[PDB]
Amino acid sequence: RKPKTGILMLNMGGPETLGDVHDFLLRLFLDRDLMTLPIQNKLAPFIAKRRTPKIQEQYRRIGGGSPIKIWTSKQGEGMVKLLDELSPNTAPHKYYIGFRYVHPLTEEAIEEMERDGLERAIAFTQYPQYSCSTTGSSLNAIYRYYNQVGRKPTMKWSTIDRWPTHHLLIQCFADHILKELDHFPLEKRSEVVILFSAHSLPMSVVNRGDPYPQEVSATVQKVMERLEYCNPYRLVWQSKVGPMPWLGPQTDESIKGLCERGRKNILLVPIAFTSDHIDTLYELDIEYSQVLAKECGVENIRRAESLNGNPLFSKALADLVHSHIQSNELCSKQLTLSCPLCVNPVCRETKSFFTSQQL
Amino acid sequence: RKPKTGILMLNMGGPETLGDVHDFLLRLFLDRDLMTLPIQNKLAPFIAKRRTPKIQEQYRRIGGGSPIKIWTSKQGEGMVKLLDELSPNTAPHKYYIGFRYVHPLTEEAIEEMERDGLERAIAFTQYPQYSCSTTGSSLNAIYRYYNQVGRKPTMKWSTIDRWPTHHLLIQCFADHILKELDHFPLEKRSEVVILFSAHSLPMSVVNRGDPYPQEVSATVQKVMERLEYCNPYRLVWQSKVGPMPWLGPQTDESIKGLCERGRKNILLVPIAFTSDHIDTLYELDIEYSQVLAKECGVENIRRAESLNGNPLFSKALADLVHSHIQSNELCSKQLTLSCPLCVNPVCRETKSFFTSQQL
Ligand SMILES: C=CC1=C(C)c2cc3[nH]c(cc4nc(cc5[nH]c(cc1n2)c(C)c5C=C)C(C)=C4CCC(=O)O)c(CCC(=O)O)c3C
Ligand SMILES: C[C@H](CCC(=O)O)[C@H]1CC[C@H]2[C@@H]3[C@H](O)C[C@@H]4C[C@H](O)CC[C@]4(C)[C@H]3C[C@H](O)[C@]12C
Ligand SMILES: C[C@H](CCC(=O)O)[C@H]1CC[C@H]2[C@@H]3[C@H](O)C[C@@H]4C[C@H](O)CC[C@]4(C)[C@H]3C[C@H](O)[C@]12C
Ligand SMILES: C[C@H](CCC(=O)O)[C@H]1CC[C@H]2[C@@H]3[C@H](O)C[C@@H]4C[C@H](O)CC[C@]4(C)[C@H]3C[C@H](O)[C@]12C
Ligand code: FES
Ligand code: FES
Repeated sequence: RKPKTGILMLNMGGPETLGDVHDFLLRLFLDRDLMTLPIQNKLAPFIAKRRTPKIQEQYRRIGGGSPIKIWTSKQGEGMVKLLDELSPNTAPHKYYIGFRYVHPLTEEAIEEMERDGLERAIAFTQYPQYSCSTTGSSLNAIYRYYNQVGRKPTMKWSTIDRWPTHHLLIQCFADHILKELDHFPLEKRSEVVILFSAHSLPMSVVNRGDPYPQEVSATVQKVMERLEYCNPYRLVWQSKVGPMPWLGPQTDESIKGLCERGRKNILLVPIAFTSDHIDTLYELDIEYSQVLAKECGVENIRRAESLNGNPLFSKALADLVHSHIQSNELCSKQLTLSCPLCVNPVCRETKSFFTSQQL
Repeated sequence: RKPKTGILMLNMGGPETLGDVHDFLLRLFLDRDLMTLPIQNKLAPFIAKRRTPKIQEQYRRIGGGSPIKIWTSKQGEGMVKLLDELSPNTAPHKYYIGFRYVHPLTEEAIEEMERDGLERAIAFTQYPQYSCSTTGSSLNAIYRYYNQVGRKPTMKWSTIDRWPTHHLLIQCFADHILKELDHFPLEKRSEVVILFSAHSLPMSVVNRGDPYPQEVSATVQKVMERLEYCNPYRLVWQSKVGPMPWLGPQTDESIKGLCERGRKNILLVPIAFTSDHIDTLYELDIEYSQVLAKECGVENIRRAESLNGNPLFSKALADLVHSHIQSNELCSKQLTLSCPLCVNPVCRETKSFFTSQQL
């Protein structure tokens, strides 16, 4: 039976093989929204050519590529299974992957959705916490696709642009934290200090009103409440690159710091993303828990499992979508407010594309 | 009946009159908890004599000095009435005011509590969101005192060192917001944008590990939940001074930004303090809502009323203590963890002072 309701799962994406590395850097650097380069159409391809080795090396050290497609899919399948059962008048459901910077590209997936002749399309970001650099960008990609192509959308669109405190999302996190706690030696369970590590931002983006830091902060608190404050915590930020100021403290600096001060049992909890990817498999597990931790005198260091294939995250996804359909919401109230200091003419356009949709 | 339990309400303070402005600044600049100035004992007396006229002129602009004590007092009487009826086991309850930089000073308050022969002393911060510049500084004073004085405490000690999301505190902010939304023209209510405005911290404090941003953000979220996201929002930060980098967006920049983008209806909600003080009556109500937004084209800017005399906030305060007392805790789990990049030797000592009280 032909697909009625499409769910576009948005994520930035990662290179699947080492061969996909160059074209991933290229799209990243060609993007005027993300970075502003002099002679951008000449520099981007050369900067990418030069950075490819450094980055292949990173995927090399985790086994040759990203797994976000495998997990994103596995999540998709469970979601659809559930929804067709939760919501028959909107069945059958299909999921589509819209990676921002690798195949299948956002623009490629939208192309398929229209082709399948769906009635309703739901843009569903896989970042629980909104940032203009992530979700903002995927949403812009959609507006741009229909502007680019110069035709109207043949489906009734909407978005779940954020959901940083979803009750089941909160649960999956708590369960993974708890069960990982049970893996620390009993004589240190109480001593365990928790570091919620989220992808950092450049200060210039923060200072502009990006809604991310407040939302990631919102999530941490909700999880800690469910844990009944069983251990102390901190929210720290990973992934700074280059000399400019970014939001702190730095996940690494914070690891070293605590070690120097005798807090040698650190559990790392990846709160800003739902699946494994480079930020956990290389940055946290290798460059931090392996080396760093070795040269700082660490005792135990562990990393709560990413949600990945946990069936409860499946439920979370179906629940969100289901409720979103039950509410007739077109986008969060939050999306209707662009960052107070936003330059970038397109943000308004996108916000209008979503609030203006038919029905 | 002599007092049994003593409730030390901690807060930074503000000059009660134009004449108190000098000593207030002199005491801020002498704090090794906040300012590392060369030859500090000589610099601060100068840097005060110098800044004093600027600061006086501000208080003038708001009637003549700080309302902090008037509100702290009242809030305190209400809390005690209720406590005596909620927890009669703790016998008569007395409230003491410990301001950090004006009389009655924490030091003075501790003397008075001592020579009252209380059985129990509670260090209650009047800052729901913990920062090492606010609550920490108050707590360091409690320790520093009993250490300098050579004696040891003659009464059981403990702290409610934080409470960013206490449900009655949430009810109060939401209640004032709703009330303030009824003062906008009907036709503009849904178009009202909310800015929660918290006193900012310098980036170096944020980057060092400070709890504040994550907690403030927690509060914002709970408050917006209760309001069921009726209007869009951002969390923004006020009161930057000097040339160094601070956590933004600056609140002023945000007002002016929203305004330039045609979001010309704004409701300021001070979310990190529980009374009027200089930051609201001058900064927000006068430099921002009067001078600034007038020359920017603003249609309506209001400010949610500070918690002040709200009887329900009194209940909140009593509610926090009754629970603190019944649960027997000495402090939060969060206090038992210092900033990962903390460089201040007293933070260890102060934590110990609380984690290790008898009973
Ligand atoms: C390290 C982090 C912080 C530093 C270094 C800090 C420094 C200051 N705080 C001041 C005043 C103040 N700070 C105040 C509440 C806070 N202050 C806070 C965080 C900081 N405040 C937080 C968090 C607050 C509560 C939310 C208030 C209410 C005043 C009143 C100052 C005045 O003019 O009376 C002044 C006056 C300086 C001047 O010359 O104008 C300085 C320098
Ligand atoms: C670090 C990297 C150069 C890689 C290398 O020399 O190995 C450069 C090239 C493009 C840069 C990015 C772009 O300048 C855009 C961003 C602008 C912000 O103010 C800094 C971070 C920001 C996200 C940059 C981070 C980093 O410096 C990048 C990624
Ligand atoms: C891959 C490259 C690092 C190159 C280097 O270390 O030399 C980095 C530098 C800035 C990065 C970007 C910034 O972190 C901003 C975005 C943050 C998201 O978590 C991923 C996509 C996101 C768009 C990043 C893509 C990619 O990881 C970039 C472009
Ligand atoms: C600008 C003013 C001095 C002006 C004068 O001498 O007349 C100075 C005096 C003490 C300063 C503070 C001290 O330098 C200590 C802090 C150091 C941080 O890097 C910035 C905030 C910080 C809290 C400063 C803010 C601001 O620059 C202050 C308030
Ligand atoms: S940059 Fe955030 S809305 Fe445009
Ligand atoms: S500065 Fe935060 S604990 Fe010392």
